[PDB]
Amino acid sequence: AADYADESAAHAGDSAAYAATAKRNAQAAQEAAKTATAAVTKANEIFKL
Amino acid sequence: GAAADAATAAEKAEASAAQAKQHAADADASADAATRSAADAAASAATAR
Amino acid sequence: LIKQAELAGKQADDARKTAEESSKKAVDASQLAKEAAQKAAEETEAAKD
Repeated sequence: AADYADESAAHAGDSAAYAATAKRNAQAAQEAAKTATAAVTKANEIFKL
Repeated sequence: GAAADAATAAEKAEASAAQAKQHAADADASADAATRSAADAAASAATAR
Repeated sequence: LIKQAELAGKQADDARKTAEESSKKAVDASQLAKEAAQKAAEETEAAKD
């Protein structure tokens, strides 16, 4: 049971350790989305001007 | 979310293992008492003889 | 500006794929953690018996 508890903790540890960094990819995607949006916004303002 | 659930499962698993260790400890206490009882029973058999 | 948006689109997409892989990994890991927790639980119940 102790060995299985450690295995469980190991799986949880791996999930959390990866998720804790993988969530930064979502943030990176948000930054990229904002970047693309900004590029479009600038393009629209330039066109109008 | 999955990581959080995994962490929860790990905490429960560790708690369960802790209980299992106590159960084994209690089982040992019973086995040790049983051993002493058998030892006394043997002494009683020697006495009866 | 469009080219920059295209580059931003690419990493939003690459980040998306990574995040999706992370989701699957975290879920498989949480499934393994739950199974490990259940295995610990089964051993705990065995210890009780």
